[PDB]
Amino acid sequence: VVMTQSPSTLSASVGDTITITCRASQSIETWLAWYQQKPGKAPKLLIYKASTLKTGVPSRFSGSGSGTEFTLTISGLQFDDFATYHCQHYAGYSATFGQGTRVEIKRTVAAPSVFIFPPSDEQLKSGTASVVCLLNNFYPREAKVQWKVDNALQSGNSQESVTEQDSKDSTYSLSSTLTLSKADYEKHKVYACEVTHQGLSSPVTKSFNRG
Amino acid sequence: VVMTQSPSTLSASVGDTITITCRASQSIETWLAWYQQKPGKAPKLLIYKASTLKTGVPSRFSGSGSGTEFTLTISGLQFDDFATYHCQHYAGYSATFGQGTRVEIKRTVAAPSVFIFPPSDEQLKSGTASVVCLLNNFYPREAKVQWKVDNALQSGNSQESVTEQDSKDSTYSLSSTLTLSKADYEKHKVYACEVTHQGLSSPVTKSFNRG
Amino acid sequence: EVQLVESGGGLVKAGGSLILSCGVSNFRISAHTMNWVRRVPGGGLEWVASISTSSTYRDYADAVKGRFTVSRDDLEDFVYLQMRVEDTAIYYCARKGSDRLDAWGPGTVVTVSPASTKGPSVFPLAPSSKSTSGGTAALGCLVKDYFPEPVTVSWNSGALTSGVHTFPAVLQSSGLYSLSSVVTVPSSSLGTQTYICNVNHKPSNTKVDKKVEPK
Amino acid sequence: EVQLVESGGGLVKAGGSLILSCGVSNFRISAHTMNWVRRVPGGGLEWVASISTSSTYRDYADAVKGRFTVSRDDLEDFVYLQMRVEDTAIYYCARKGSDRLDAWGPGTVVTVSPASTKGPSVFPLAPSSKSTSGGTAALGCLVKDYFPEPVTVSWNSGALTSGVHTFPAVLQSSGLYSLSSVVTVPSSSLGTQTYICNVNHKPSNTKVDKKVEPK
Repeated sequence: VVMTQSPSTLSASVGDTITITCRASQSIETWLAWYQQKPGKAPKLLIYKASTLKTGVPSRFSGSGSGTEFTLTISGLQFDDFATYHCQHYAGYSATFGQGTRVEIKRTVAAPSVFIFPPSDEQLKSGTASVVCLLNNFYPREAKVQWKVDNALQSGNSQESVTEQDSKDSTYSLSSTLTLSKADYEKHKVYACEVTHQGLSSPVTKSFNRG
Repeated sequence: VVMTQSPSTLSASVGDTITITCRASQSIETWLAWYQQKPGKAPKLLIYKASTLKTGVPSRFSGSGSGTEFTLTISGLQFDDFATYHCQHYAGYSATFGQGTRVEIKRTVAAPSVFIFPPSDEQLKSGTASVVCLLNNFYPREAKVQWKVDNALQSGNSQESVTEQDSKDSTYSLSSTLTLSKADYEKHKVYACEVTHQGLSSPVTKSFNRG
Repeated sequence: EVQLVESGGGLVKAGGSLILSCGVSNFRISAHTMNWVRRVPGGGLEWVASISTSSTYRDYADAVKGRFTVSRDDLEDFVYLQMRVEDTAIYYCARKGSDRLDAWGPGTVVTVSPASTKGPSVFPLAPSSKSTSGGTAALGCLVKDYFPEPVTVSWNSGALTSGVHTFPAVLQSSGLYSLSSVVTVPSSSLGTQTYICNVNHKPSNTKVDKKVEPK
Repeated sequence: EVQLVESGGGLVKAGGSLILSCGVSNFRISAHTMNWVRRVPGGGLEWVASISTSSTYRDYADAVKGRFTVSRDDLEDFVYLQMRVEDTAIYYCARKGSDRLDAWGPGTVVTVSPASTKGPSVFPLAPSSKSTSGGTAALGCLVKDYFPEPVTVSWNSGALTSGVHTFPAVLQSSGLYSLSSVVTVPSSSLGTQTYICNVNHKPSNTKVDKKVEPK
């Protein structure tokens, strides 16, 4: 039994009426449940048995369908609602989820303003160097960061961190930390940071000659 | 219910007849059990109910007593037997042990031959310096190691490692590792290592002027 | 031959929880009362707990009564314990009884490092020295190697909120935390104003302000 | 209000085991079938397991069938799971059912760093180069930051066993291992014996010889 949700990222505004489709690989009658999750919280059960509303959840939501085709409907989007939505086929003893549907505040394709910082020397002093790379106020969320030290492509020594839609511009901001010791850092001269994104017509690079 | 063993360190030779006393703070009838443990192995049940021998354990052992006084007896010590011995009051639902009795191969008071190594520069190169301190071939086991960098008394940045009675001289050897970064190490000139022991009439120090 | 085996041990921090489990071989624990025991660095041994047949009982030692919890699985045959500097020990799952009415596991290492809390280090991500034109520059405060969460980052103490993006903390392969806190302001106000990041760490009671001025 | 809560999470290494436990509030799990669920970095959710009422059943997902094991305590109300890079997730203990015949915990973080093995670093604990007279000197090979045990230490490959003391490995507050391997030989053979320490690390297939010598 395979559930698949569409779309992967649904964009809409405040007050909108939107909908998500979930589809089972086989006939699942009306055994399907819906879940709101906000990042880091527990997910929250909204809808069960294809169309029975869980008590405690506002009227502006509604589900439907049967067989292999289902459909959830938020009617009138609120800020309280910008989150991710999970479909569930819950059986007697096992279950299976879709890949989820993230609902964001739609805005215009704005590319990442790419900056690069080097490691200071109150930290280059202690035995480490932390090479940072910031993607300021971009949309949509998909963005690719690929480190380049003396022009070799790095892999797995960089860690990321994406903000949520800034409360003002609905843009995202990303942060990609390249950790090295103070001894694999002072081995190579150039430190290149290369950003690919929907608003750039090409990959944006930002580097520094050590010292 | 408090169990207390005596002595804490029983010294004896090969073929000896020795004995350990365990004492309950209150009358425990004959509900008491004895345990051999070898370092890192599972401990092993020898004797139960003050004097009933566990099947699988050789004749040369025997227990006794009742009330609050008990006594175990190995008769004819073998090399297979140099280890640690636990007394247990096992109840219906709870239990209590003594603090154990370690049985070593007795020899003469030989003090620790104290050496000190500095950190090399194939490692002083990478961002760390490991300052070592060895107590070569000493007895008995009790020995005190207290680091002194530019003469301040260190505490909790030193890790130790004690060998078992070397198969030849029944002496112990100790190893006490002082881990610092390559940035708190090159801050201080002198690195003092100070050993207190039963065969030294006073505390033995071994240091190095950095570089 | 009769066997037991322990799994779930490693490095815990102070106050910590970590869970231990006991699998056995060739026997059925159902009719047993099982017991966990720890050996302390003193070499001395320590019954931590005991759970009865049918789980009619669970008895704890006093230095652990309330942070700890044993449970038994009479069907797949597993026993468990839920969870201080002094808790540092090798933990042995044990079965009481006799050949008539004694059997031990190899033990697993459990250590608890002393610090419940570690303040964070504040370093200045200096603006880009290429700067000019009357353009955008970006600066910041890289808040590294704290635990536990949280780390609130506020700028100049409540007055520069615009264009600020306090990034999500990341768990290093070290286990300590790490958050980047950035702000877009004019490449033209890099010199007059000054930028002060107030990283307040409530768990370790640590407050480190850190000036963000150029290289 | 109905509650559940997870405990036992942190940093695991590849192949690893770690155990999770589920405490609840205000309800009785006995008549429930409970389920653990993990969320992947893809944001997508993943049922890991389910244990039925009376434990009549334990159903696992396929990518975890055999490394994992769930158990329930219908008396003190606790559920548990025994235990790959891909296992990295936030794990949620869950209760299936309804108000007629739905309730979740906050989750705990579980990550599995990719390396099962890490070779050891071999550095020379030098005697001295000023040496001479006719006394004892001591040298060695400090074998640092490996895992897992073991680390067999040899000297010259099988021929200098006399006066050799390979110290027990110690678990750094980092979790990587560390053993000192020393040998007493003449202060007079420091110049001609050369001293070669063969540190063979069988888990990571690492063999590093290292020359021990006076700086």
